[PDB]
Amino acid sequence: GPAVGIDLGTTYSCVGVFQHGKVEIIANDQGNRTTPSYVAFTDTERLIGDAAKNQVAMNPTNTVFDAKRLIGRRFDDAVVQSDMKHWPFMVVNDAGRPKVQVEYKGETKSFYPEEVSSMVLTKMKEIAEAYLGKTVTNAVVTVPAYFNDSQRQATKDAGTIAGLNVLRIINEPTAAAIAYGLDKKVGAERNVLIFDLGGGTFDVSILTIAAGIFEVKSTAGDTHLGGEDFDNRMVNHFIAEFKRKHKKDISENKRAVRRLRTACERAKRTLSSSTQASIEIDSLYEGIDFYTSITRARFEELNADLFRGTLDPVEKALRDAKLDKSQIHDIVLVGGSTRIPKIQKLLQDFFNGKELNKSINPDEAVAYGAAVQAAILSGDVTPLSLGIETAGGVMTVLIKRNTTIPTKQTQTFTTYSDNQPGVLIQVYEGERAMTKDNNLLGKFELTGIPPAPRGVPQIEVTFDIDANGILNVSAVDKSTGKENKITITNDKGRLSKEDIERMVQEAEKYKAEDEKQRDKVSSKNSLESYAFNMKAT
Ligand code: NA
Repeated sequence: GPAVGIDLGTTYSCVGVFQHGKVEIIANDQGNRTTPSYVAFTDTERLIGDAAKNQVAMNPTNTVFDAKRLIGRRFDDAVVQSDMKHWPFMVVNDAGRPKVQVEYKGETKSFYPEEVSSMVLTKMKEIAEAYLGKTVTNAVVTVPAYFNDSQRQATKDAGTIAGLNVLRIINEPTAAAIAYGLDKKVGAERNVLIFDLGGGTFDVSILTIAAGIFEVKSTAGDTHLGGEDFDNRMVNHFIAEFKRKHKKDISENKRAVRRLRTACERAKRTLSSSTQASIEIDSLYEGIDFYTSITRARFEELNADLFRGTLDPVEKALRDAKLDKSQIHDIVLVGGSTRIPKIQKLLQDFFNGKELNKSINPDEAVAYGAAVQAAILSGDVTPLSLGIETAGGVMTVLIKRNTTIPTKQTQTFTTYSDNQPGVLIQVYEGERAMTKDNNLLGKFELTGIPPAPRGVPQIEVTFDIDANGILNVSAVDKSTGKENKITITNDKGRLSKEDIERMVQEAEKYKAEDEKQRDKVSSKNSLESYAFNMKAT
C-alpha cells in the first residue's frame, strides 16, 4: 500500500496520502483534517487528539502537549527547564533524559517524549488506515530544520514505537517547498523563503534549490510566537472592556475566561475573511451578557508589535544566508496564522509587491509535501562546489555548486611563507570549510617560483569545465608565465543524488563550526607547498 506523509506538529498533526495522481489530506473521526497533538490519561482510558484537547480543563495534570519541545533533548537543557514551568504536567529526570509523569488508571506512569509523540503518530496512522481501508506501515515524518541528529532520531523512534517504518525524516520547510513543486522549476538555482506561523511557533527558513537538491541556507524565528498569542491580546482587551463597562474582573472565573478565549479564536478566523466580528456571550460574568464587536483594524492594533516583529527573523535569515531580499525567488506561507491579511500585507510590502505562494492550505502544506516525498520513495549545473586547499587546510571555492556549465573561473593566489620555492595545487569538491571534510580530486605542483617575501608572488589558478563536465585546472606564475595543469575526468555515476544530498546535509549540520574555521585564516589567497591533511599534528 502507499506510504503516508505525517506533519508531527507542536500543537496539531496532519496526515496525507498521494493516491491517483493527487495528495489527499485525511480527515479524522470528527471530520477534522488536523488533529491536536494532545494525549490525555484518565482513571478509565487514554485519549489522543480532539478528545484529549476537549477535556484539557478537567484533567490538566494528566493531559500532555508540547512533547515536540522535549523530543531529543536532555533534561538539563535550558529550553526544557524554562519550558517545564509553563506546562501543568510534570517532567522528571531519568538517566539525563526528560520524561512526562502522569496518573493513568490510578497508577503513576512515566513516558519518554518520543512515547507521547508515538501515541499521536498511532492516532494519525489509525486515521490513515480508516481512510485507506488497509494497514499503513511506511511513512515520511517532518521535523523543524533546526532539529539536531538526536531530535531527528527521537522522532524516528516515535514512529518505530507506533509501528511505522520511517522511510526518511525531512525538514518542514523542505516539505512545504516540495508541495509547491519548487524543485521541478527548470531554471538555475532558486532562493526560497518559508514563512511558517503556526499556533505556537514561528519559523523562517531560506532554502536554495537546484537539480532537485535542497540546501538550508538559514533558519530564524520565535519558538514562543503563534496564533494563541494573537487570541490572548483579544482576551485581555475584552477583560479590560468588561471591567470598564461593569466594574467587574472576569479573570477570577476560569470558565468565563475560557468562554471568552473560545469566542476570540472564532472572531480571529472571521477577521481573516471579514472586516468585523461579533462577540456574543450570554451570562459571561455575574449574569451580565457580553455582546460586542471587534474590527480587523482594532485586532491589528492589539497585535501590531507581534505582526511587525515577524519581519525581524526574516531580516536575520536573509543576513545569515548572505542574500538581499531582492534575491528571493519564491515565498511560501505555512501555518494558519499566515491567513491573517495584515501578516500577508507586511511580508508582501517587505518584498516590494512580490506575490506569495498560499494556494495550498497553510495548515496542510507540510503534510502535503511529506505525502509527495513518501510516494516518490515508495515507488546542466555543477553538482558540488569546486576549489583548492589554501593555507591551514581551508577550502577556497573557485566554482560554486549549481553553476551552469560550460564555465571558466580564475582567481589569483600568493605564497604563505617567505622565499617559498613552489605551491601545491590541491583540487577538492564539497561544501565544507575544511578540505579534510571534502573530497580530493587531484593535485599538481608549480615550482621555480623566484624567491620573494610572503604575499608577493602571484599565481593565477583557473578552473575550466567543458559542456561534458571535464575539469581542467591550470596554475600560471604571473612573474614568469611558467604553468602546470591537471585534467580531472567526469566519471559517470561517481556521485548519486543521495551522495550530493548527504554532503549538502553535512554542511548544514556543521555550518556554525565551519564559519569559525573560515574566520581563522587572515589571508584567503595564500597557498602552501604541502598538504595540510598529511602534516603531523
Ligand atoms: Na508547522
